[PDB]
Amino acid sequence: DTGAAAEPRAPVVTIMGHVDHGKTSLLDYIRSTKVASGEAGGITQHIGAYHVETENGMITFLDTPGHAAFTSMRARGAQATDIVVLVVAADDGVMPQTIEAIQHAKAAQVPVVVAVNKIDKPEADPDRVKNELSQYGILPEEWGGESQFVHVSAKAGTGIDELLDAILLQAEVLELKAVRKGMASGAVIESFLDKGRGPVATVLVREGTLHKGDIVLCGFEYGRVRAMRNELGQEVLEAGPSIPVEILGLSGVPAAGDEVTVVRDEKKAREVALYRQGKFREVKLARQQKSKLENMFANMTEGEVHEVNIVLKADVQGSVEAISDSLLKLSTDEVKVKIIGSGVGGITETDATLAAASNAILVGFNVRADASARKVIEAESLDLRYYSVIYNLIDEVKAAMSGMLSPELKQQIIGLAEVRDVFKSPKFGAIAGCMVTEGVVKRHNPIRVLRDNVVIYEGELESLRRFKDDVNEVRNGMECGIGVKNYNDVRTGDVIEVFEIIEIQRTIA
Amino acid sequence: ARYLGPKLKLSRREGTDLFLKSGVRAIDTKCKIEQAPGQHGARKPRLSDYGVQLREKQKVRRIYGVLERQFRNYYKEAARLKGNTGENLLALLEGRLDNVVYRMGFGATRAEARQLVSHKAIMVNGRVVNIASYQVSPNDVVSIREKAKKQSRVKAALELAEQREKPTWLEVDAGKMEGTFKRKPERSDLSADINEHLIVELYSK
Amino acid sequence: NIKSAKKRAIQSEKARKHNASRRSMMRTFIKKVYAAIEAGDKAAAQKAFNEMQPIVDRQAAKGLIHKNKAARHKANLTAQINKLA
RNA sequence: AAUUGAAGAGUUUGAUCAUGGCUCAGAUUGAACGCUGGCGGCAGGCCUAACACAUGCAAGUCGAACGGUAACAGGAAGAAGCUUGCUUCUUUGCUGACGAGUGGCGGACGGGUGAGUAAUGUCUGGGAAACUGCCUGAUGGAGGGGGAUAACUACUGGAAACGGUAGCUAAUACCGCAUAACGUCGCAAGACCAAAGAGGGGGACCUUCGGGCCUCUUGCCAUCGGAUGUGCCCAGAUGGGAUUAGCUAGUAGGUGGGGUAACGGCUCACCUAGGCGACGAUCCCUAGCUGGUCUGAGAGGAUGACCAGCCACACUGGAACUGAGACACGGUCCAGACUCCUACGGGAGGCAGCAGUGGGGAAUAUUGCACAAUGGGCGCAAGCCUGAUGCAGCCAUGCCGCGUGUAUGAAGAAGGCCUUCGGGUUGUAAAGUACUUUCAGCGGGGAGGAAGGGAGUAAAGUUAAUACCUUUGCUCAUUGACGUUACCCGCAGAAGAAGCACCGGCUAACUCCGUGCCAGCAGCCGCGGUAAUACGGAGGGUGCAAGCGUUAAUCGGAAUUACUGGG
Repeated sequence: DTGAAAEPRAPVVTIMGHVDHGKTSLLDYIRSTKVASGEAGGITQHIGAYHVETENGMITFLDTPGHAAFTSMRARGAQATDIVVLVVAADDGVMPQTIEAIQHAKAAQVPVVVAVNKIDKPEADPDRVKNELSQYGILPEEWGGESQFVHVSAKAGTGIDELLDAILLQAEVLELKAVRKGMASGAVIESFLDKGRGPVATVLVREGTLHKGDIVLCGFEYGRVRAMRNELGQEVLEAGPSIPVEILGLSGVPAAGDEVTVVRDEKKAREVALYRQGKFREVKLARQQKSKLENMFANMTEGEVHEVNIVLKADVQGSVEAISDSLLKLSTDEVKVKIIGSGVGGITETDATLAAASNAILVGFNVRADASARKVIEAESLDLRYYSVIYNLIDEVKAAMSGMLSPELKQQIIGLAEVRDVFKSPKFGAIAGCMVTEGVVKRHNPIRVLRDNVVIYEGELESLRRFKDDVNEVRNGMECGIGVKNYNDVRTGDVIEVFEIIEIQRTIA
Repeated sequence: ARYLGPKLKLSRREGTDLFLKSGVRAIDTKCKIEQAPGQHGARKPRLSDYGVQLREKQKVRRIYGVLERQFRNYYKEAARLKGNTGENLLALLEGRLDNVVYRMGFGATRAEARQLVSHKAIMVNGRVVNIASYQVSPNDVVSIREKAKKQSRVKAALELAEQREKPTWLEVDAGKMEGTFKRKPERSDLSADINEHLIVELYSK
Repeated sequence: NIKSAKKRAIQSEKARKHNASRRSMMRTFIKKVYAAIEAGDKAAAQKAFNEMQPIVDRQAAKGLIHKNKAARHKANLTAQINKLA
């Protein structure tokens, strides 16, 4: 605490959890705002922070999905906050997805309080949940070391009064003393791009009083703050020690899930940023060196090469880094899928230019095209998708890879034929009279001319003649003639095997 | 700005001293005078027509203590003047304040003279002047200031001030620490030391 | 639009409707003068000339029909009638 | 005081002399990149998408033109609870005022941009048939009346924007009449056209005791003039192309009617049949121009951001109104593209103003401060407004100043490097000693940009009026945005502050080691296939400096399109 006049901060609280465990609903019930979990994708596909309207005190809440792509994002929502609350259903048991979200709470060493969240439902059992989490090192209630359990209903929507008291009680039992009159610091929740207001970021400030004129350094981002904007109330001039506030007017997009610190002077925070650009060039040269020594090759070792390229822009910068990792996860060896040029925010002229240069699918999350992208798209209409849900995206990249995949495998006989009585012809050299002994003979298929397990001669069925005329097909028990260009090699009693080849089209999984 | 290196390395390269030491010793002893300016430098006296032009340019600049851009500014200024361009060049080079301080002997070396003009000790016509490249004009009284006059810095200079050159293009006192610039330096004061008819040619190569 | 010149917007319209009404009466009278000139009744032409002179200078002093135009009208419409008379 | 101005080298051959291209040394830039960077002064800083834009701000102003209380600040009367003489609360335009509104003037200026535009434009020099706000000098009037209407009230439709129905009410708004030459139209006689009041103070007469009326200031109106401003016309000059050679129906001319502020095919009707064209018409491509800047010995060439003059444009396309002046950058209408809001019915927008953002591109900046100063808009002044302007922020971009110590110091220290291993060099450099402390760092002091304006006094002028007001003096209060100003004084202690290219020839500056025709260098001719002065590295050396180098760009050199000045 820099100003030494410290007083308890209002509490920063995070929530993790999944698949409508009241999971959106609980926050909306606590804010009393009646969003009513009505938003796209069932439950949310990205992080958010909300400072809330409550009594006796005030509290801030953070929420992210815990789903399979969001591993760093749910870690970044965990690692900053004062208190973590972990939602669990009352229906029956605890999911394998939930104990992983417990692990992100334990690995970040935060004290935890929990709630049974659907107890008014008729087939609910809170005691079952209590016993099943008494099989794990989650600090269970009473039988274990007591992370306190609360029994309330968020899926149906019935208070929750007790949970609000419990969250306050843990924050009162904790020591939250914080500078209210000194200097400002904090972390960036989620960052995005506005096309009238510039690159922006929602930043939670840990240390109080971010002022109107302050110089800020967040990672490789710098600036003097022009204005501060919030969803609880639009116009912010001097901030608290526990609240998210949008900042606007910066050089690029500041990274989500890391530290903003106010600084002495603007000139020095150019020099630090240019040192951090040098550090990003050290991380650039690290990622350049790694790919060559991992498998010798620049890209693919074996000759059966297939790849897919994608060009990706998410609206939120925390999202772009997390879901791009999940699109490189799903790949097989045979068809390799790779990102080229990950963007943040709206599609632009140069983004469409990269997928025009080297073939790739151009996708954007809630992101859509703008006029200078449209200019490239109307010229060359590349694969252009602005999207709905990430699961369908993970399905359509897999579908693209599956279409990319090499297609055929099956080799099976159509017919077997025996040769007798050679003739000579200027069309093909020799003409082997044949009698088809088994199966069907068709005009163009591969053939194997064999005697006693050696292939005497090799080819594709060239001429199918019956009696005196070339014909499309012939079936067993029938006189035939055949000759192939540069065939002069007839031995009577040799056998032709004509064979069908059948495609299968493999599908990546 | 200033050179900031071994003084004698210039003196061996240029081929005589620039008076960057006291004169007690070291024009014949500590110096290796013209013997070799660098490690292989024993083994050559041959030179080109560009090199004899550049060497006298460098000699004059290393005497007066000025950089190529500033020295070019003096050459351009000498060019617009009526009367001889080489003569007005050498007049502009001689016309410096730190040079008049060196002529008065208030600074023993040209570098100590520039230190003395820098450190706020000098007054011209009762104005103080920190700028080294001030120019001293006809009927300019010049002096070291009354407040902290004649310190150990100036006092050490005044002994070798008593008997070196002491010529007439300044009036010299050095009792109360002053001087008066009446006549300009003229051609016969400083020619033949420098190939001036050559130096004025060189910028049209 | 954005600034308080919504006042100047209503000011020009009202004056326009005022001036247009006087200009309308001015022209209908000048054509009913030129009717008599086309008719060739020199007395009814001069009577109509004696009708227009006050009104043409009166609009000229108001200024909407304008001074040197008004004088050129009285000159021009003179030159036909004092051929006819 | 004003003519002091012009260089060549390398390279075709076995060698030479010619011809002749190519290449370099120069200067310069609204620059970028690379590497490196201490402080200060001054100048300059989107040349890409005339691509699109969030949020804030960019011209309003007069109560001394007018109804008015919507303000809200006092006062008074009165009605009232008392503090008992005052507080309190309803009235009241009484009074300092002043929103919405009415009327007048300003909004047509400044600012930004270079799309279109090859001349209709621009520049220079001339001209005739013209108007010209405000602003000044001159000569005279400023008489007498009338009708509306918004605001505002009472109803009423709307999500919102934005309205509807009916009465009432004023004016320097609006409309009649009188009055009218020196003015307009006419040959003349004649006909006809204007008005507005407002404000300050005051003896006398008197007043429906409101002011009549006097006197001062100012505004209103007509006319002859001024200077200014703008329109108009003509000549010459002002990009490129002949693989653009034929081009013109309102075209070219006349007459008459009509039209503009005014000349005028300006536009009609009618008549005639011409006009332009090798001195480059027409068409196409391409472009804002000049005073100038840059280069150049000059002659010339390139270039037209900065700065100023002029022109043109203001989401795309077109038209008109208002007004002195616009066919109007932040006015209007309509049409179009496109963008947004919404209760979904219906509504809203034009940052090439200043900031600022997306996009573009190699690449060009702070969502700052103030009307303190200058210059504007309105006003009588106060005053208010002023993103013009004055300033600051950011950037080694350019120009320029200065520092990063000075003197002594041989045992010519060690180390490094070379070394015929004799020594040489790096190098008086370091080290050491003796000194100085600029500019920074820190603590103290302090110009000018401020002249004015305001208020109070006096004189003088004025007047029926010691009035009353202005002018002209005096005196007293004051008036600094930048601003921790420029600038000065005091202290500690060499402390905080040097890098970059290049070294075969050109071209100033040389060896050793490694690699071995590989890896690489190259602006040019060229270097390297184990002893590389040309690669990599080191040592040494040279140039230049808070910059250095490369690249791109233009002129130069190039008498290499040759007038000066060629074959």
